[PDB]
Amino acid sequence: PHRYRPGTVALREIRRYQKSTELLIRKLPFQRLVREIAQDFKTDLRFQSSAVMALQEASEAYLVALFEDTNLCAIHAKRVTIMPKDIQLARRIRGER
Amino acid sequence: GVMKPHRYRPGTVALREIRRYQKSTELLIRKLPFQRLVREIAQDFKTDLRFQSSAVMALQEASEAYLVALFEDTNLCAIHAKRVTIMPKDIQLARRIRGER
Amino acid sequence: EPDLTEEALTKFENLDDCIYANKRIGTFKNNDFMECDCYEEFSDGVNHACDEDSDCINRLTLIECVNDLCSSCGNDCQNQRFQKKQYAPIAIFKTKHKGYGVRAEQDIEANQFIYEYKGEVIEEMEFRDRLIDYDQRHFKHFYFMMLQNGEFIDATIKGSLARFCNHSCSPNAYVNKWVVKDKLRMGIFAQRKILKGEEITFDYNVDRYGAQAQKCYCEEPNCIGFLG
Amino acid sequence: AKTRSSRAGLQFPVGRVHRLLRKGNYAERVGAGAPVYLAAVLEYLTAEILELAGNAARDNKKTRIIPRHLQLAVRNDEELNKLLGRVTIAQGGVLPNIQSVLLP
Amino acid sequence: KAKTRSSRAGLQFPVGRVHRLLRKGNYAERVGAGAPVYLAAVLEYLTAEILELAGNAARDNKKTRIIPRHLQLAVRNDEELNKLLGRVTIAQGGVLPNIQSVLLP
Amino acid sequence: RKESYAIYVYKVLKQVHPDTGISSKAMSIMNSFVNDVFERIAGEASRLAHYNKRSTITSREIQTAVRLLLPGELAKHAVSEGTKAVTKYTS
Amino acid sequence: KTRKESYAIYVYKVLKQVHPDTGISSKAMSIMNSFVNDVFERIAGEASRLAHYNKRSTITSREIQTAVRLLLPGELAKHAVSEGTKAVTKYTS
Amino acid sequence: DNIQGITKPAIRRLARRGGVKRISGLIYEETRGVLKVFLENVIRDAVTYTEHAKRKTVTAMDVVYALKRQGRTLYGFG
Amino acid sequence: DNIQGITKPAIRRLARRGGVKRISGLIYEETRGVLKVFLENVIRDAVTYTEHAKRKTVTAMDVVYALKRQGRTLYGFG
DNA sequence: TCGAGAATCCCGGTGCCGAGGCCGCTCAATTGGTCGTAGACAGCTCTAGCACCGCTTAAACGCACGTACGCGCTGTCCCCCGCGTTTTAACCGCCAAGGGGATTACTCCCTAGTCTCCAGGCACGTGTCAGATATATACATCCGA
DNA sequence: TCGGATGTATATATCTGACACGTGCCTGGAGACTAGGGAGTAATCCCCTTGGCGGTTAAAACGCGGGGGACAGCGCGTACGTGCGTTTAAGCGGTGCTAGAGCTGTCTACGACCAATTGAGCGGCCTCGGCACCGGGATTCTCGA
Ligand SMILES: C[S@@+](CC[C@H](N)C(=O)[O-])C[C@H]1O[C@@H](n2cnc3c(N)ncnc32)[C@H](O)[C@@H]1O
Ligand SMILES: [Zn+2]
Ligand SMILES: [Zn+2]
Ligand SMILES: [Zn+2]
Repeated sequence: PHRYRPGTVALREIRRYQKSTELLIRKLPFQRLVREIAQDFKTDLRFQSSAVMALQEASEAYLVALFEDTNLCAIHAKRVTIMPKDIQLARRIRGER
Repeated sequence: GVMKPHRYRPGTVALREIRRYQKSTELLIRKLPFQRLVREIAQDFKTDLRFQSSAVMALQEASEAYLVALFEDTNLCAIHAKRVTIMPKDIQLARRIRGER
Repeated sequence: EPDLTEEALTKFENLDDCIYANKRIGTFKNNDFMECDCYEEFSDGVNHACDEDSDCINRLTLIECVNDLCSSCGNDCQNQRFQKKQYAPIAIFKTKHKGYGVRAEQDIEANQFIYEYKGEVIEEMEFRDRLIDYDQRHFKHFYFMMLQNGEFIDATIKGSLARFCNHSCSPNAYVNKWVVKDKLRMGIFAQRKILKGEEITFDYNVDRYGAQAQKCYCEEPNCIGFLG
Repeated sequence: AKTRSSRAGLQFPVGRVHRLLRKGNYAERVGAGAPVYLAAVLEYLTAEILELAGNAARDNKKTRIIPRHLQLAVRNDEELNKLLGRVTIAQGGVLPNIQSVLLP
Repeated sequence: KAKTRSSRAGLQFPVGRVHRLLRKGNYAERVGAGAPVYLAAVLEYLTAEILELAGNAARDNKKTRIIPRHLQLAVRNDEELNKLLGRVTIAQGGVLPNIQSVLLP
Repeated sequence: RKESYAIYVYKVLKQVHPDTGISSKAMSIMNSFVNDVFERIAGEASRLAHYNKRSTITSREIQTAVRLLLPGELAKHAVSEGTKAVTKYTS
Repeated sequence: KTRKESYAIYVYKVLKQVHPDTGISSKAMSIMNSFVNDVFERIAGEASRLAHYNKRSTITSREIQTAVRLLLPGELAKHAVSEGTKAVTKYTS
Repeated sequence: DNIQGITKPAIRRLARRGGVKRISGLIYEETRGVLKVFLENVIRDAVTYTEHAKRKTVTAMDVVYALKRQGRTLYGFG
Repeated sequence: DNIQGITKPAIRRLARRGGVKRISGLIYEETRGVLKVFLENVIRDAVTYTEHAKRKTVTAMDVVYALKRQGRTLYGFG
């Protein structure tokens, strides 16, 4: 009957994934997603091994840079929980949609 | 005496001015204090300069659009904060999300 | 009895259009006709475009809608309550000690137009002489109204039916201002649901400076005793 | 002496565009169909901008195109607002809009 | 003998390669003589300025080789290098450790 | 002398809307627009010609620059009008 | 096959001069090469724009100095201009 | 249907790297939509460069040029 | 003190153009600071172009080129 | 105000693969000389920029008044987090076919450069209708006497 | 009733206004001709891409208790709205002077260009050391008492 208060494991994961630098999205589902949404532009394509890695690094950096501003919007709204209106605000101030 | 029954509620004249300055397209800052400000901040970079008129007009037309876009994004921040009044923390949030600071 | 209305039509001079002592009078200083944004037009039946519980920016900004200038809206609107003179049934009845107070005829709901205050428009340099001769001729009441910082509204000789209403410290009516083709016109709405047989009163907030301090006969538990 | 623009069937000039491609130091060699193609693209874009500006001018009963009409014609289209995203047009103003949480 | 312009100007980055890239980059018709020397000096100063902070981070994290994590830390811990490389994603670098003050108890 | 595009915008305007005019400030805005779009397409075509180790800007390079710079619906009509103009010129 | 030119050995010499005992991997060297190429293209494009605006044909050291002054922020631009001026002065005499 | 391959514990790890303490339940579909739009734009530009190059293999340099047009400037790949 | 020339009913007028209904009292000094930082960042590049062009007058094309470097293309002065 | 319990770092042994050094080989940087033209400098013109001054009047400021909303506080309920169990496909290792990217050689035809001819757009004067403006007299419209 | 002063405004005849048309011209665009070098095309080689299959387990999926934060409502009071008189300096004309932008000539020096040379830098092949990985013990933070 040993349990932690909710938040401690969350801060531990924040420290762990801000210390470690590695891939977070798995390689084969991301590669299948890239190939599936690449079938809509040209049939019978061919991909290298490093292009998928470059796409995954760019997507990871874009998503982390989005969630940082989203968390800042959630803090400015006097909340801790992130709602998708914070995502919409962070993408609308930046100039995307 | 003269009875005085009328007084405008706060908000009606404000929305009327919003419609007025969203319909009209003109200069909103006075020209000579803006020119004195530009010359004073340009004295610190190079002594004994000289300006045209179209350069100062280009500076003013840039500053107008910059400040109007800043107040639009700041009003969006204040609406997201479940308020109507704009605070300077909304300005700081807009400048930090935009990438200026 | 409604015969007092027919007597009052013989007392003063009733009018239907606004008159002025000068053509250049103090009006709204920015004339470019801010129009609305509603595109609805029910021209076959009844125009339900500019009505309450809607998004009419001219109604929310207190701006009259003009027929031959407001495009993409229609030809007739329910916001047009001054040019069409969509008035209320009125009956001038007697009071105890106030005089001839206007008492309501039927049930008037909240935020509903009753009758437009009309009359002459006078200049302050002429208003000084009007105050002097109306004071020395010893008239029983005063029938004036503030329009701007230097322009007043007279309704003694040439007035309307809204010049009779008395003062009370627990009112059921309020007065707004409207811009009707570069004209500042008055108007009396309703605060609450006015029932049958109730005298329609409103706050004067008069700032008098003469040699007479009148009294009030409202006798409600919110009064003071003086007039401003 | 037929002009090259009359041979191409366009209204924008072609030899001026070829001279600007040879002058601006973009490459060592310039082809023959590139100024015709680029003049056609510029003519189509200019015709689209002037068509929407004429529509915005007829929407206010005017006989002359003003930068306010240019601002409205750019900002009321989806693709032209994406093309001219961070471009400021002088004496143009902004689009009239009022938020829904501000109305009483 | 036959000296080089890099040894003549006292620099470590090459001068003939930069001059060839200026002549073949389609920037102008004519290229001066002091411009590749000046640009090689600027590039050498920027390379030394970033490798100083990279080596300081590698010494402070008790390592020897410089990895993209140390490059990311050396760029993002400086002010003017972060202002210069503001729209640059460095691969295998990660982010800075930063927890907001309203989240931790 | 001073080169501009002030008469060609007149020629396009008299074909798209005959009963109208245009001022001088709007003409300056249109000239700045034509110059900006010209410089962006020329720079994109120069980079596309440099990336393939070639020294010649062709209609294929300009078409690739148009498809990279303009959005979805507008670039298709631009490619169609440009291909029609090249076909009429080579016919 | 085909010779591939890179800035690896020169950044390695700068690293061995600025630190006596410090190594570097291949990925960090690729990032350094891409950084040198990016700053080279930025300064060369800005100098080309400066030479085109003034109706010139020759890119001298003045256009490179003005491009460095426009592109590098604050204190770094002053030291870059000083080191480049020292290098041009040493190359002249 | 490979957009569901971006699992729930992966967006959670991306948020923990971003610094998020608590995540709601409507974040994941919006995150998948944003990722889909961004990847469609970058893959559209990369396939445009590949079709211009008259090839069939999408190299890493096409991806670097597609990110350079967007303003990303990825270092480390060519 | 020419920064006080940006008066109180001018920032309010800019906010009324921007669609602002109600304004606090700590907005004006922040707006003056933002305008001063932006104008210094543009005037520095304009004076740099003027010093490079061997002139002593700051023309409009230098301002247009500075705004082009800032990422804000201005039409109507070229 | 603290002891079980779970992470977390220090230290030591194993080990393995990749940064660095060495050597051979093409090739582009270097040096020398010739030659074509880019702009450095001096000079002349003339034009907007700066400075000053008088007049008018529209915008800013200080103060009075008030009322509407920002924020502190309390309840509540619901939904996301920590933990345990079950499933499942990702990572790795391995082999096999093959298809297109890079290279080399050959051939061709497209465009830069040159010369001559000529006509088209840029200034430079004229002409507009929209928007007003100097006499003046009918049509009323009042102000003494 | 009689004498005297006045707003409106079209008949007649005039003063800006920013754009919309007849000519002079000269400088840039168009028509042949030649040479050569960039570009198109066929063949070859291999090496990187794609596809299949088996074993293992880290990680994804699924329930379940609960507790802490998002959301709804109430009350306080202050601070930012509207208005009025006062003050202040922003427009708006007119004149004067001049530093400095803009346009021409001379020709000196600085970079383009080609041939020979050789030291400089890219590529293949060891090699030993620094960081990857695992086991044991001491250290540090958590949470119900
Ligand atoms: C309805 S009108 C005149 C009333 C009545 N018809 C008369 O002839 O006296 C408004 C006037 O009534 C007067 N009045 C208003 N409230 C009053 C009151 N409570 N008691 C007595 N007179 C009042 C005001 O002075 C105002 O001038
Ligand atoms: Zn309406
Ligand atoms: Zn209406
Ligand atoms: Zn009373």
